[PDB]
Amino acid sequence: ARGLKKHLKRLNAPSHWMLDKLGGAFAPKPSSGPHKARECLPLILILRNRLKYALTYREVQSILMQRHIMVDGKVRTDKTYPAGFMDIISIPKTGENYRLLYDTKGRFRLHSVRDEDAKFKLCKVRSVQFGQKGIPYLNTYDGRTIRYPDPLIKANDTIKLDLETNKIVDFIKFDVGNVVMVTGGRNTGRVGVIKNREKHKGTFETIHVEDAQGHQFATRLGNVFTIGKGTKPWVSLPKGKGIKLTIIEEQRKRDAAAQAA
Amino acid sequence: HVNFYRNYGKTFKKPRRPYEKERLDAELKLVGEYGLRCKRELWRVQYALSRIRNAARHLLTLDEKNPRRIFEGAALLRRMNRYGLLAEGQDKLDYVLALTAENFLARRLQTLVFKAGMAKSIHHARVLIRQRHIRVGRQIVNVPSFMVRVESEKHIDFSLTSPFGGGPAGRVKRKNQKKAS
RNA sequence: UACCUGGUUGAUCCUGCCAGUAGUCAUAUGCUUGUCUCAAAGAUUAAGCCAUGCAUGUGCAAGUAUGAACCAAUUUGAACUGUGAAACUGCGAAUGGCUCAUUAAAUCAGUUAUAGUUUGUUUGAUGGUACGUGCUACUCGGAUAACCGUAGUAAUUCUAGAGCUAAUACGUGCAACAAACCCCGACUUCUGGGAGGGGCGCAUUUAUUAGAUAAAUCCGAUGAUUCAUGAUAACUCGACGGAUCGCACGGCCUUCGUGCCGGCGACGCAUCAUUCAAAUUUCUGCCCUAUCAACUUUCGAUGGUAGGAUAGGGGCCUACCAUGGUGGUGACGGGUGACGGAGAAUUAGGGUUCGAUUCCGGAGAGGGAGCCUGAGAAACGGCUACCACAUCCAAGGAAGGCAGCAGGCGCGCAAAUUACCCAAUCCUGACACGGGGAGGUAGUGACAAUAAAUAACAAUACCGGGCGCAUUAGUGUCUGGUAAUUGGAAUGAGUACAAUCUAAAUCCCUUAACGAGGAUCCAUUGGAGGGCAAGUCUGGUGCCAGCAGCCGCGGUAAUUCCAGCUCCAAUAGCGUAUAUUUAAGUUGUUGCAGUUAAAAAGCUCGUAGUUGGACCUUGGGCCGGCCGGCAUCGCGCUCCUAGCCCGGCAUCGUUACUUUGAAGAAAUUAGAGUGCUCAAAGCAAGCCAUCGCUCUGGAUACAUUAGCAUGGGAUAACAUCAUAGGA
RNA sequence: CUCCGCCGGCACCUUAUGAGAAAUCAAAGUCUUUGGGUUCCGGGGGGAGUAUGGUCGCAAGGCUGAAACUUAAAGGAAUUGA
RNA sequence: CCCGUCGCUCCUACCGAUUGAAUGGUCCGGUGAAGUGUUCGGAUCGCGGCGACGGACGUCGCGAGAAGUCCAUUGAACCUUAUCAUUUAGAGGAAGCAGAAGUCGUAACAAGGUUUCCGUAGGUGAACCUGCGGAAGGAUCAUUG
RNA sequence: UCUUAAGGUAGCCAAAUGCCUCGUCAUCUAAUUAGUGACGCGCAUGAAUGAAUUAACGAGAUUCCCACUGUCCCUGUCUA
Ligand SMILES: [Mg+2]
Ligand SMILES: [Mg+2]
Ligand SMILES: [Mg+2]
Ligand SMILES: [Mg+2]
Ligand SMILES: [Mg+2]
Ligand SMILES: [Mg+2]
Ligand SMILES: [Mg+2]
Ligand SMILES: [Mg+2]
Ligand SMILES: [Mg+2]
Ligand SMILES: [Mg+2]
Ligand SMILES: [Mg+2]
Ligand SMILES: [Mg+2]
Ligand SMILES: [Mg+2]
Ligand SMILES: [Mg+2]
Ligand SMILES: [Mg+2]
Ligand SMILES: [Mg+2]
Ligand SMILES: [Mg+2]
Ligand SMILES: [Mg+2]
Ligand SMILES: [Mg+2]
Ligand SMILES: [Mg+2]
Ligand SMILES: [Mg+2]
Ligand SMILES: [Mg+2]
Ligand SMILES: [Mg+2]
Ligand SMILES: [Mg+2]
Ligand SMILES: [Mg+2]
Ligand SMILES: [Mg+2]
Ligand SMILES: [Mg+2]
Ligand SMILES: [Mg+2]
Ligand SMILES: [Mg+2]
Ligand SMILES: [Mg+2]
Ligand SMILES: [Mg+2]
Ligand SMILES: [Mg+2]
Ligand SMILES: [Mg+2]
Ligand SMILES: [Mg+2]
Ligand SMILES: [Mg+2]
Ligand SMILES: [Mg+2]
Ligand SMILES: [Mg+2]
Ligand SMILES: [Mg+2]
Ligand SMILES: [Mg+2]
Ligand SMILES: [Mg+2]
Repeated sequence: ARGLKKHLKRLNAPSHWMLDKLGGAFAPKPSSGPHKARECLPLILILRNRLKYALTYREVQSILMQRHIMVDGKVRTDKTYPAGFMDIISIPKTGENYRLLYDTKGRFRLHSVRDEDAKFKLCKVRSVQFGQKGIPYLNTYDGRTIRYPDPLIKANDTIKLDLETNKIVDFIKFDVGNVVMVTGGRNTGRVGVIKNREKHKGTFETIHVEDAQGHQFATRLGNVFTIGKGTKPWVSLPKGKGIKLTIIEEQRKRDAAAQAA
Repeated sequence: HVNFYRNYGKTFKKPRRPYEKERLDAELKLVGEYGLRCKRELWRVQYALSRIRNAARHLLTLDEKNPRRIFEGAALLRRMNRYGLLAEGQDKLDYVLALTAENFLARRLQTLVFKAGMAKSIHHARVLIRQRHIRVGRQIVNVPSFMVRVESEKHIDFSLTSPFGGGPAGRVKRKNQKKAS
């Protein structure tokens, strides 16, 4: 039409928001922000629909305008903020930290972390290039721009950032054999170790990953995300250690949980 | 305008050939012998049977070791076993095709009341259902097509408010009593 | 449920249609209607016309206050202290909503691309020189609304003038080094210089130069660039580089001087990136029509070059040149009662028909056309002009746009309230407070869909079939019923204390007392010849009235009409009309037929099209329990994957087909879990001692065609080692 | 000219084990156990090979070719009777 | 059983002089509102330089700035012709159908009383007749008698 | 049924051929004895006395429409 669309209808909402169908006509319409806004969750979905600390739009407004809800080292009072992958959401009054990760079935969990693994975050880089006066800088998929990059940190790689020094402390070089976890598509959620990476001139680079227990799959580059060097992750995985389990297997889990009680 | 989005569908289908002696008298056999309100209830039963048999037919079309086969084969079989609609040692996914509308009609709550006694008639069973006289665990049920599961079958019993099995006597009782007193 | 039935005949076997049969989230209508849940509703005809009212405005501690108010109230110094209505300023009004008129490779879907672009905002990072002869900043302008006052006009958020007073409105204007380097350049000593002093932020444009290799001291990206970026010479009458606003005070004297100072924010300028997007754009795909075979091109058609314009590519436009572009693989043209898609109905499979409509995209706001502001508009709840329509006029003038909500007229077979509300879902603003006919709630609502009442149970009876002997009886078991017979039980329809529900009521769910004698708390719709279920009943009519989908009935004994009894099918539903699906193997690719039932061209040639004979090693083995790897009579590999000399390595014919993988919007459908009491549904909810919390789920599938990617080479097309110009 | 055999012709006689509504057919078979390739062509009977348009022809006419409306049968094969 | 003409009633469509008519579009040309951009233009309004002059004056500093106007460009809207398409009128001519209890015949079905019929040509009130060639869907599957 | 040698065929028409006649109907016009197109029992149409059409052409005859005009309303004036 004749400008930006400022309403979002619940059915048009991303499928991983889980939100119901007769709940209304409209959805939170996540504001423009630092993350892709189709791969994100508004802090209203973080508060009302997952943690249930409120029960209405206006009560979530009270939550956020109290200045309690602090994201990534700094309080964000916007109620449609596109919080997404490894954004850390802290609450001083509850002294309670959360970190937003994919779970194996393609959705977002809020995994609790203690303070030491909440002092910092971890994100991949979009691309590193020069700027004014020849000073190099790199761009992350969180949008952050970092100047004077370590001369070895390259594109597609991963970098840890503290919230006080607010710069790089270490980086994982995206390469063969380091644990990744896909962040988009049908394979999203599953962690695994890269086992192969083939490139075709002029198209998306394909990443073949193997899970911790035998299964193998493939993914496009924009979706994969190294976590740690080697098999060991540098982040606390959720209750499913990044293994997507077949529906038969997950039926057996619930059957066994039934027959164990 | 939301609430347009709440789905809804049809539950039976009127038969193809309207006037057949064979089908007409077979359906009267069933309706009278289960004491039903009309033949709409019967036609819902053939509709549910048609649904489950279509699913089972498509499942049997495939071959074993196919994860789609195993999953909703097992789902359909556990649904049947929860409704007790198959017997023990009979889970084969073909005995689902074998079953017929008598099986569903036999699980309706009227029938279960009749077979547990407590009715003295199947039409008396239906009415007792609709005058709030019967609960299942604790909740009084008034839908004679309640389709009881076997895990609820054992303790289908009167309400705590019906005059027969619960508390105070009914309004006819209390009129007769107060005019006697 | 992958189905048939009546009608050509004296009868038979057919081709064959006619009629029957069933559905429609498919409309109208007719009859009828007690309860619960759910919920389409002026699309088809008129994208016809509109009275009235509303639908977009906005206020924080943080841009502007003794202009006029309210609350504090003054030691009568200063505040305007605190609440602020009006107004300036800023932002939004480019979303929402409504409709489907125009539009048939166009929009649209899947899939690309922007290295060919703009993007308020978010988020993150970022920013010297304003002149001083680069030797540390150098000065503060009135006027304007609101108010007060004088007015025209019949008049409208029509309008002139006087007096006041602000800025984060407007307009000026202080600048943080060594100058790093760049070019001039006195003289010294001779210079390869010392150089004394004179010229240089960031954006804009132009131009130069760099932005590095290959085996016997080179340093970013791409699949791909003169890319990112740097240096230079300049260039602009430079947009910019903060004269802004909040609280909390609180270490310490240099002149003990609000004193040296200092943090946390709000707003704002510009650059880059991000994001919200947009705009273009690649490939493939759309209904009927040949009584639409040529269309385009002087005047843009197709391309080239140069430019202009755009944010940007581009005949988008201009000048010149070339003579091209599309088509029997259907162009151009015409129809469409044609917005596209997700999808809907029906479906054994395949299909057929539909899709105005709540989700996405596009297009319009009576019909065209043109623009302001703004980041965003060719906006219409913005303007300008014309045309059609129409309102007020005090007769000069003025205001217009319901295909927004509701409502009125008309058109029609056809479609409800001029209601309530911001509480939910979200949007919006300067913003925790305002606003929101978006959206929700309620009234009409047999559109469609769900559960589902209208009695039940007992002995009595003329009775009615065995069963206890079953003769010879007689009464006997489930009770079968004509029983308004007799009888006490059960209840919700309804009424209703109350509570609950609700933004407030209302409904539902609970439930004080009331609420059944069978006449009522009364079920209808259609039919009773065949199909097709149910009268060789009775009365009336007499080829009439009429019925009848078709075959047929009615000419005084009507199974067919009009009536009553009885009955039947469905049952709170059913009939009727049209359209459409099935039937229909009567559109047939699966899957029809052409001797005679409709249909082989009179016959041959013939281009496209369709279809195309056979032939090419995985031939035999090991090996371990459908396949890895092996060897045999395996063109080589240097390089990443590369053995405890060595598996499994690049480039040097295409496709189809096929396997697997990725990406694939939800809603719809299939389908997992889940006792809304069931069910349609919904996405919840379930268990703790159901005492200050646990466990959570919110699966999964499908998605043909086009595109990308991996394994195979059977099958099928194309191209082609005989000139050897071969290896 | 007699005999025997090959092909390629034009046909014929007998039989279903086939096909067909049958009449009949050794090709009208190898068809619901439905798929060698290809062209033309039919969708109940009329209106009608008509009107209109096009096109060819000296003309007669040829090729291409509807609709409205109407109708419940028209038609094929065989049986008996008259 | 049955074919056609003629007579009558009704329905549907056809041809048809009428420079037929109406509605809606499209193209060329004429005229051209309005906006945007552009040229001149300069109503007033800003240090109110200087005369060292008595709130005034001229030399005034340049910058703003409206009406108007010029030229382009987009271009509504009207007008004339052409033409397309959809409906509609038409004296007369002539088809098809349906109806009825009509008139004239006897064409066809048997060897239908002249075997039928196909193509073509001519004629006749009507069916039809005849000429030339063809077919059997014939009344002959047959001349070694 | 009389009669002829034969009984006006194909066509065509109030035609330059139709007396009745200003034929009847439609069209054109405000109004039409005119024009065209049809109707034909045609005083007295008609087939090489050639019949019916017929594009082009015509100092041929007739009707209408547009432009144009002192032909006219209605005259005035100028020049040789
Ligand atoms: Mg919109
Ligand atoms: Mg079928
Ligand atoms: Mg017949
Ligand atoms: Mg008969
Ligand atoms: Mg039918
Ligand atoms: Mg429409
Ligand atoms: Mg309108
Ligand atoms: Mg160019
Ligand atoms: Mg349309
Ligand atoms: Mg839409
Ligand atoms: Mg618009
Ligand atoms: Mg507009
Ligand atoms: Mg409006
Ligand atoms: Mg309205
Ligand atoms: Mg009745
Ligand atoms: Mg009747
Ligand atoms: Mg009757
Ligand atoms: Mg019957
Ligand atoms: Mg009827
Ligand atoms: Mg009948
Ligand atoms: Mg057929
Ligand atoms: Mg034939
Ligand atoms: Mg032939
Ligand atoms: Mg060929
Ligand atoms: Mg036909
Ligand atoms: Mg016959
Ligand atoms: Mg005869
Ligand atoms: Mg004869
Ligand atoms: Mg004969
Ligand atoms: Mg003759
Ligand atoms: Mg003769
Ligand atoms: Mg014969
Ligand atoms: Mg004559
Ligand atoms: Mg005459
Ligand atoms: Mg005249
Ligand atoms: Mg004449
Ligand atoms: Mg004569
Ligand atoms: Mg004569
Ligand atoms: Mg002669
Ligand atoms: Mg003569």
